[PDB]
This record gives sequence, C-alpha cells and structure tokens, in this order.
Amino acid sequence: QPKLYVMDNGRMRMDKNWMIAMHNPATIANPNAPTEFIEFPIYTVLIDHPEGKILFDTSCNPDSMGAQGRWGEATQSMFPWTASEECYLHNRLEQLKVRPEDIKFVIASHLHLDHAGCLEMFTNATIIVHEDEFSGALQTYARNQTEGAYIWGDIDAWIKNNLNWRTIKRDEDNIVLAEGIKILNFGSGHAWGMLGLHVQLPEKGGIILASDAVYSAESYGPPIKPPGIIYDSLGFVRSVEKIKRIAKETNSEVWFGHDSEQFKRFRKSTEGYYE
Amino acid sequence: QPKLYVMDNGRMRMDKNWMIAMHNPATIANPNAPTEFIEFPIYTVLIDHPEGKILFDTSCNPDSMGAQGRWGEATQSMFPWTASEECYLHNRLEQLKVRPEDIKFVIASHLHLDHAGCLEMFTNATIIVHEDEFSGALQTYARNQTEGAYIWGDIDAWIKNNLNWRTIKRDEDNIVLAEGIKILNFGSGHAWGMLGLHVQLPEKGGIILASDAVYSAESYGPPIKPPGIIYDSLGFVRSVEKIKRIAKETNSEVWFGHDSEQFKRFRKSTEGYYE
Ligand SMILES: CCCCCC(=O)N[C@H]1CCOC1=O
Ligand SMILES: CCCCCC(=O)N[C@H]1CCOC1=O
Ligand SMILES: [Co+2]
Ligand SMILES: [Co+2]
Ligand SMILES: [Co+2]
Ligand SMILES: [Co+2]
Repeated sequence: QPKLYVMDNGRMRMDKNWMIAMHNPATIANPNAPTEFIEFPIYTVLIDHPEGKILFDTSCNPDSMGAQGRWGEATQSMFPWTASEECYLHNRLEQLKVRPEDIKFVIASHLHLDHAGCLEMFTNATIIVHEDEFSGALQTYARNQTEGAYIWGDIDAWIKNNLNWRTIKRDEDNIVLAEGIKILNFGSGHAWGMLGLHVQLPEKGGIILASDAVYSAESYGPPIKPPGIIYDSLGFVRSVEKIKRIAKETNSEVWFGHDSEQFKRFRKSTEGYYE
Repeated sequence: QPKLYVMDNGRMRMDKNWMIAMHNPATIANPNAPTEFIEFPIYTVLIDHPEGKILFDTSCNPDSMGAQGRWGEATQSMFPWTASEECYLHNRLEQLKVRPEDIKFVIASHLHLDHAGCLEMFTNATIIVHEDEFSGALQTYARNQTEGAYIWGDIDAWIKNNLNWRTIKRDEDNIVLAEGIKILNFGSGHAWGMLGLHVQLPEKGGIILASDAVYSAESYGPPIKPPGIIYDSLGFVRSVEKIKRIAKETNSEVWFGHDSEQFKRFRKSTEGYYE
C-alpha cells in the first residue's frame, strides 16, 4: 500500500508581484505603491510505492546560495532561499532511510532553480521531464546565462553526471507510471513544459500535484490570477482550467506549488505520511 | 500626395509595471521596492489621402473620467486620463477642418478604452477591426461589466449608432486600403486581435503604426520586455518580432503606442504634418 511523504525543503522569498501579477497597482492616491517580499515553502514529495519509489520535484541545490553559490548574484537577491541542513533534500531522504539510488523515477515538474536543483543526485533513476522544458533549459546553458531561473551550474552537473532522461513528448498525456500514479502533461504556461502528478491513495483518495502550474490558492481563484512573468499566458490559464476539471472529475485535492497556508497544514515527513 | 497628422489626445498615468513587467523587483536590499506612476501620451493618426481620409485609432471618450463617467471607479484610479478640451478627438479633427463624416476608414488597432473611445462619432466610415477583438469586446458587453479595459458605455454607443463594421479575418494580412496604406494583422497578443498600419509617404518613407503591440522603445528592446499583464504572451513576442522584420525589410520607422520621448519628437497636428 503506498505511502506519500511531504518533505520540507526550506523557504524562499520574492516580490509578491512574481506570484500574483499586479497584485497592488499604483493609483492616484498611492503612486509609489510599495510591494511586499513574501515567503513561501519549497517542498518535494516522495511516494513509496510497491512498484518503486517515485520522487516529485527536487527542491534547490545545497550549493545554490552564498559566496560560492551557483545562483547568480541578482538571482540570489531576488529569490533568496533559506534552508537549514536538515531541509536539504539529501538529508530529508536520509531521515526517511531512502538512498538516492533507491529512487526509480524522478518527475521534474519543470527545470526551474527551485524544482530541479538536486536532479544531479539521482544517477540511477529515470528522470522524467517535458521535452520542450529540456530543450529550453539546455539552450540557456549553451548561451552561458549566469542569471535567471535556469541555473547554469545545476545544468552543468546534470550533464556531467550522465542522467537517464526520459522526455515526455508534447502530445503525450496521462502517463501511467504505476498503479494509481499518473503524470499529467500541462504543457507550456508557467514555463516551456509543465508536468504534474495525479496520485490515487487508498485512504486519502486523489491528489493532484500542480507544482508551479498553480502557485497558490490565490492563483487558483476564481478568479484565476496569473504570475507576474509568464512564458505562455494562454497556456497558463488553460492549464489551471485543466487542473480544475481533473480535480472535479476525480474528486481530487489540488496541492499548490508554494501556498504557505496549505503547506502549514500538511503532515510532513518528520511526523508521518499520507496513505 | 498624402499628408499624415499626429493628433495629441492627452495623457494617461499608470503603474509602470503595467507597461514593463517586473521593471523593479523587490530584493533583499529593497524588500518593498516602490513602483512609479508614469505618464504617457494618448494619440491618433489621420492620413489625408487622395483616395479618402483614414483615421488610425480614436483615443478615449470625452465622458470617460469623473464620478459620473463611463469608466469604472477602479479603472479611473489606476489609469487616469487627463485631457484639455483641445485634446478631444472631435476638437482635434475640427482644428484640421475634418468632419467625422469625412472619414472613409477608421482602423481600430484594438477595442481598449484608450483606442476605441470615439468610434461612435464615425457613423459614415467603414470601421476596420480584427474579428476576434470584435467578438471579445462584444462578449464583455453582453456580460454588463463596470470595470476593465473594455468600456460598456463605449460599446453600447457603437451598437446604438449602427457603425459600418468590416472585420479582418484572423488569417487575413497585408490588406491594402489605398495606395501606400496597408493594414498589418498582428493577431492575438496584447489583446484578442491587434491591427497596425504601414504607411508609405513620398518624402518621409515608411512608417509602421504599432499601437499597443509595442508600448514603448523600452518594450521594443532588445531585449523585448512584455507588459505586466499580457493576454497572449507568446503572441505578444511573435508580434514584436513581426514588426521588427517588416521594419527592416521595408526600411520603416516604428511608431509606438505610448512612448513619451518619441511622441515629444513628433510634429503634432497644430504645428504641421508629415509627407
Ligand atoms: C527571472 C524570472 C524567474 C521567474 C520564475 C521563477 O523561477 N519563479 C520561482 C519562484 C517559485 O517558483 C519558481 O520557479
Ligand atoms: C486591466 C487590463 C489592462 C489591459 C491593458 C490596457 O488596456 N492597457 C492600456 C494602457 C495604454 O494602452 C492600453 O490599452
Ligand atoms: Co517555476
Ligand atoms: Co516553484
Ligand atoms: Co490596449
Ligand atoms: Co494603449
């Protein structure tokens, strides 16, 4: 019978406008309107399934921040990640007695700095990623982009560690990985190619892992509120509606990428698991 | 020999983030990064052509602002328009000795509040608009909304005045209206359906009227910088690169929708014209 764990991988801050576009626009009464630097959780999900362990997302690399950090100086200043050692993914998995080598599948929802940071650890797993997300990230690496949401040094490590990539093709969807585990292909929106997961647990029922396809309950609405920069704005809205449709049709609970209030209410890996 | 006039229809202010997405993101060093309330021009272009007068865009309706105005209270607070009487389109046309009835074609770049506000004046002209922009605007009208970029009162007047609509089909492009005057179909991006104009003047050469397909030189780049909330982000970028291509292939100047610096340099209708 499967078990699902939520692993707390620390906290990030950023301009609220990144999360909710134009959340507090300047007005005639408030012409120099101040923004807020909001804090939110970075997390990963491990499903201990009889057919093999599945990891959804990988958080940020431990070598991300600081003077030796792989993240560019501007990136560090705009999206600072705060994490104690116990929050690092390798330690969260050790606390669960799971070796990186024990992971059969890693699902990269996309290849942003806060989701693909530790792909390099999983050299025996099949790494599942949207083909267009893979292409886009690799182009950034080829252009030697040292700032932004695709981290040059993380990509460099994925290449050096010769990972076992499986790309989800842009027309593929509802990819069954194991009994009750299905990859949802949301396509372009937040990024070039977004993957989610539907998990059917015997007791808890249906769960949809949305990652950055839906940042928060405020994003989800209604009304739907898009993020402040967005690769494909039409695809973003289409993807949120797809998530709502699947949630309704399957009676599933939607887990957002970065909702503080929702995350606070989750049972974490240190206290237990879902079933 | 044609003559082209730039008519000054006042000024609007708004949060700079509407114009340039995330122009000044909050950082560790400034967590409450202030925005700014920028000012920019609203303008229209009249081409006095031997085959007939052609108007590109129509500015804002004179009854837009004020507690008893057509624009919603929230919209007025975020996008205030200031205009002396001489700036109203009917007055700018009167100053040029052009009656509304003398206009043969009006090109509605799109149907937003600051470009379609005076369509109702032109009851003898053919009103040229993208089919999907027309559909979208009419749907908002049918929903009886009081806030947003599509103004119920304006649309209500277009219908009651029985305008002579010609829709440009989504796959139609490079539509010749007169010698040296060609409609460019940019499609969806900033809005559902954006139209621009290419004008070939004997002395001045090529001019592309971009309207809201490109707000400003800063938008145009490179790098291209999209607006804070964008309907179709991929379409927006495709449309900017189409404008760049056409400008290069035809050696044309590009006239942005709302660039303060560029507009200051234009010869206005009270001082003269282009040929
Ligand atoms: C430089 C633009 C980066 C914007 C997108 C981004 O990387 N946003 C983080 C915040 C949490 O989820 C993310 O991926
Ligand atoms: C509330 C969405 C705003 C849509 C964008 C818009 O209407 N922007 C104005 C500002 C000047 O050019 C425009 O059309
Ligand atoms: Co992301
Ligand atoms: Co994220
Ligand atoms: Co507009
Ligand atoms: Co405009």
